[PDB]
Amino acid sequence: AIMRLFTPQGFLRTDDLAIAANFPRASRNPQTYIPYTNQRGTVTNEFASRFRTIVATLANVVNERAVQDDMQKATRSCTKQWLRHLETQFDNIAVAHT
Amino acid sequence: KARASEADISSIHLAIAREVSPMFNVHELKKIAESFEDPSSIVVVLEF
Amino acid sequence: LNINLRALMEANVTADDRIKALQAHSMISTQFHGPNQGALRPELAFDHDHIIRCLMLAAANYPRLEGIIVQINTGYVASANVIRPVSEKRYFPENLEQNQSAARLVSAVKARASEADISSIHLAIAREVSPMFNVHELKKIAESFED
Amino acid sequence: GETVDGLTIIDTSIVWPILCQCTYPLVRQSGKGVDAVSIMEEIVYPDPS
Amino acid sequence: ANVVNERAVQDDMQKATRSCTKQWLRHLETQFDNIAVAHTDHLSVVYA
Amino acid sequence: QFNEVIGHRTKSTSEPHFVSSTFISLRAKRAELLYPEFNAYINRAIQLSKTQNDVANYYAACRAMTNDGTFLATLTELSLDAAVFPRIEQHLVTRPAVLMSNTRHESLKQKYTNGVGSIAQSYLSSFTDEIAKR
Amino acid sequence: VQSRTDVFNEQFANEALHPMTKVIFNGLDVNTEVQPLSDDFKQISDPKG
Amino acid sequence: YGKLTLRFLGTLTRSLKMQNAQIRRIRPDGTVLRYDDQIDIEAFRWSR
Amino acid sequence: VGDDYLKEYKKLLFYGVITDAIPSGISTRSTIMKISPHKMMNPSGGALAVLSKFLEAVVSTNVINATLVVYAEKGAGKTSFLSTYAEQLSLASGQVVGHLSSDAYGRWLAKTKDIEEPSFAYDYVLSLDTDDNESYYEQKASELLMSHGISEVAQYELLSVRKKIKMMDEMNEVLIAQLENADTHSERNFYYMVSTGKTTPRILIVEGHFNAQDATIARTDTTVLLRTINDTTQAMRDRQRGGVVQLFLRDTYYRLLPALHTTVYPFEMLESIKRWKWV
Amino acid sequence: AGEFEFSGRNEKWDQSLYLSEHFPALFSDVPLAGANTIIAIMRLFTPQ
Amino acid sequence: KLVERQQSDRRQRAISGLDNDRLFLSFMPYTIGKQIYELNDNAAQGKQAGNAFDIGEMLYWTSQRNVLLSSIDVAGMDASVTTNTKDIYNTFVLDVASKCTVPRFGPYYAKNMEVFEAGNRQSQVRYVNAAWQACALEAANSQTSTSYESEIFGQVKNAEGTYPSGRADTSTHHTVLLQGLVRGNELKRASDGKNSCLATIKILGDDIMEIFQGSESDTYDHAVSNASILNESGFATTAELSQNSIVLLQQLVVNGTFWGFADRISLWT
RNA sequence: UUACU
Ligand SMILES: O=c1ccn([C@@H]2O[C@H](COP(=O)(O)OP(=O)(O)OP(=O)(O)O)[C@@H](O)[C@H]2O)c(=O)[nH]1
Ligand SMILES: [Mg+2]
Ligand SMILES: [Mg+2]
Repeated sequence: AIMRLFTPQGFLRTDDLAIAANFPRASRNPQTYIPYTNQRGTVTNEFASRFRTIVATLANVVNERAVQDDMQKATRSCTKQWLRHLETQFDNIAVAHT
Repeated sequence: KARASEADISSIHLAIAREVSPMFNVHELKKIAESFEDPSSIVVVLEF
Repeated sequence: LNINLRALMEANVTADDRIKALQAHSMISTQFHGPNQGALRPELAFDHDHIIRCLMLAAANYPRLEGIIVQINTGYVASANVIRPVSEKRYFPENLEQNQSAARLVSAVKARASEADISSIHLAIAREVSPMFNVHELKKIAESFED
Repeated sequence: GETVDGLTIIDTSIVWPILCQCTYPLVRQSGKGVDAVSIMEEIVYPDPS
Repeated sequence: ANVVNERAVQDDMQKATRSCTKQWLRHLETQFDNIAVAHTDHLSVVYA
Repeated sequence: QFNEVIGHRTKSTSEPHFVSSTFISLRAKRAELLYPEFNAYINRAIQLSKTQNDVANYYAACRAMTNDGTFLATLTELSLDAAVFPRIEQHLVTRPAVLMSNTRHESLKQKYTNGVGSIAQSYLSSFTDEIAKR
Repeated sequence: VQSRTDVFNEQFANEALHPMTKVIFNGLDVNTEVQPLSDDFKQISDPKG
Repeated sequence: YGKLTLRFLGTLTRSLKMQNAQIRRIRPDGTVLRYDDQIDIEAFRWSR
Repeated sequence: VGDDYLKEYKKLLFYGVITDAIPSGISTRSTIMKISPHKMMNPSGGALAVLSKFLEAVVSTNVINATLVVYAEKGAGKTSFLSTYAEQLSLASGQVVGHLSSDAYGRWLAKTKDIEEPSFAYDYVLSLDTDDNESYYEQKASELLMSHGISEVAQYELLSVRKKIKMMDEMNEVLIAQLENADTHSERNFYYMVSTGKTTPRILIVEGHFNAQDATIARTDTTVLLRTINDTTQAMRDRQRGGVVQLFLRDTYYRLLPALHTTVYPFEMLESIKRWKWV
Repeated sequence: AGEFEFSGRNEKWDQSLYLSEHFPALFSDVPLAGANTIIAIMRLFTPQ
Repeated sequence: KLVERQQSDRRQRAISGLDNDRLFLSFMPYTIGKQIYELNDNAAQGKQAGNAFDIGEMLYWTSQRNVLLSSIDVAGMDASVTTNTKDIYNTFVLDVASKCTVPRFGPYYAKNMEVFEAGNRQSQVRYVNAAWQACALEAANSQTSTSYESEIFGQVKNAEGTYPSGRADTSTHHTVLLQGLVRGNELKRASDGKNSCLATIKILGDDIMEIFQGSESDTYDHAVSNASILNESGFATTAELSQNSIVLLQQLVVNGTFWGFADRISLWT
């Protein structure tokens, strides 16, 4: 279930403007991979909301780990303040990526 | 302290007078850029 | 002299089909117009079977060719004004580096953060669509997974 | 192993400058950035030539 | 107070950060009681 | 990023091709404006230098040959011409389109039209909506 | 007959607002040029057998 | 205060056509409703 | 009621304010609609005191060679105005003043572009201008208008702003060649040696057309800005051998002259002579 | 006839829509079966 | 009156000691141009650190790869600021003050002025606040000359059009200006299809210091335009750039090391 | 005899 978090959020785009340009391609169907989809006209970001549900798992892996080593509430809550700080910095820059 | 702002006498008198004024130009909100990330971000909801 | 002419006239492509080579090397949904020179300005088609056959000898005899292709792809990224570095660090929220209990955390973020080079960020983006001729490998991250 | 002066060595650091210490064109509005308010970018479309 | 109570305990923050939040929510209680005597007696006759 | 020393690398300082064209123009001015023994001390520091530490040895030492730390004091009628006289280096800067003026014809609100300033107000005029609350 | 925009004191203020760029051009606005995709044939005039 | 008031507004009038100008409510879609006898005031029926 | 604009024009220039946004657009063919007695308007406490510095530095024996600098547009009609303000100040001060007539760089440099040692004397400058000697910038502007070929004022209206403004930018580069260095024919040398050399009057009044001539006129604490009762671009279609050369340069100089100095309103300089307490 | 017709779209509000037939949907004051927490917070924005 | 003060290696320099009322008109442009410092990093460093944090910016970017560093002094930056170049700061100080609401400020009050609105005929009375009035008056009125009483001569007066560097805003007027010209360049270069390729820039007026990244050809196409727009702003940028060389506030940083400038601390003058 | 950050 942790290795499900490494899956890409993209799509397999065909090279329509390369075949009509008759450019050299070393395969039958030239199908390059775009890392993430375009996100026009939406309130929420479907690429930045994938990262919301990854840290929702990763802030429970680090919470199940730190209570097993019975460490401080202060040393654990300050970690979880940073894991949702990646959320705020991901929601700002995923508008420019997608 | 980021939200609260110094109490200029000129605009507290404006906000009272806008309440019974006729609205001809459609009002619009100052663009509040907040995150609602930490549980300390209830200050924006108490502002509303 | 008649073989060279019977390919330049019976290929039936013109100079106006150079525009299709421009719609590839520019942004998607761009628009080109004119001049519509017609069949008075002929040209060979771009030879598909030959170039892809000689890029596979160039890849075998010259494995530095990946450095040629990436440098072209890096040159498109830096000319697109797409990702630009800055001096302001926001790795941490307001008053977490100064916090004492998170000193175990910020010594591993900075410690990781400090190396990766800029502008290898500009380079890398060119790795998400270059060919691969040399097998890539990971920069050795020696960690213990203790804390 | 024929390195091309730092090409094959993949540094998976290089997501931390991407995440934090970079300003983008479509981040410089709203922003959110070192703009520091909203300013402009006028998106650059590079030439094919 | 109960909305910020659930958000603090779902995301396991401090005992003191939840207490110093709720001690602030009832400092707005004290300051609202002291000035509502002057809103509902002297502002309301101006809006009339 | 957070100014601790993390590494050392050997990075080869050869300044690029377009400042090597500024070396030919500058070394001619080095030859005639200087005392020839002070010049011969400099031309040894170009040729003998072997490390980056070595240029640092000569540079702080050639710098103290051009200064005595004496504050350069004369009567200020002599330096009024040199210091605070206004120079116009080359271009004139043109004026704004005045949009508003009060009862006397003077600038009240004004905007730039395709100049050097219009480049500057393309960046700066965005801040006028926020600074007006600070 | 002018009122009053032909005087440069009022014309210069009405060009800082909505700055004009586009002019009437009844042709094709050439902005780029294209090279041939392969310089493949020489173009000699009187051939030698 | 008149000329000062008069000045304030203060120069543009020639945009609106005043041919048979009446005062009518519109739908929020944007079509001009008829004069409704029980919603509009009496002085908006015939703009004299 | 309903007399023209040239009848008693001399009294209106001395005492008038045209309370209207420029371009107001009055002309020499304009007449009166109506007359009502109005309150005598009061001069400008912020602009009385700036002009009062020059009316102190002319009096004191301390300050050698005080200088009044008056900026206006090309058609403000001030060479006919500050010729009699020299006549109002010199009769009140008991001294000798002389205005440099505002174009005396342009008239003079056309005469001796070529001459290795020119005569910087005061009597040579004033016996040279107004009007028959052409200005140097009106040679340069005249040649330039031709290159983007134009000779009619109505043809100048057909040109429009950015296509005009590029012509103004081209017009500047022949400006800065006389402002940058202190050569022997430059502007900085001319307003120096005319101001110093003993034949000159104690307190000359220079007048400048365009701003950033401030690094050239020398030397003062008193620069004012003259706004007369004249739509100046109307007076350049007036001028009556105006052409496009007069009208291109008013437009060029307005692009170089903003209102970054004290507007002075020509009745206020005639008012401040009177207020000042003389010996 | 007096029904509420909910749109069913996720749109950012703009003040252009203030003169049209669209309302903000947080302020419908309609209890949604399954959303009894958001509606209960929206009962705190009522005037007094 | 001309105050004179001198430095270690610059020539005998003069600065203008303004009285309390000429200090007053320059104060609202000082308070407006002060708040751009908290907003933009790159409106930059004040020297409270003393230690390595005044250079901890310059120690980092020189340690990096594919960078050319330029460090610009314009030459003399009191002179150059004619009155027209001074106006680029005046629009920024005006355009803040219209949206703002400051009552009374001093010897003013928010009142009802006759305002000409260009492309209107006829005066239409806007409502102006005191900041507005004060700024307009100061911007209009500006006398620039410094007048030194001499023991030789009577009263020598500088030909005006300089920047009278004591006003209030003598550190912001040369910071807010040059920040608008170099950052505004990468909007104008982005406006016509060229990239920006500029990293963090530190302006304490007049000392400009910007940092570039890319190929050796891309950065130079930008490095000329930062020079050429400052060259067409009426400024004499001297000329400085290099790979691995950078200066700011008379502190040289090179190669990731700190070079001293020991002679500037004269022990005995 | 003497300025501001
Ligand atoms: O006491 C001081 C010292 C310096 N300054 C500062 O001086 C700046 C203007 O001075 P410049 O920095 O422009 O002088 P310059 O470099 O062109 O002179 P050279 O090195 O070429 O010989 C101003 O922008 C200001 O901020 C002062 O205001 N006061
Ligand atoms: Mg400098
Ligand atoms: Mg300096």
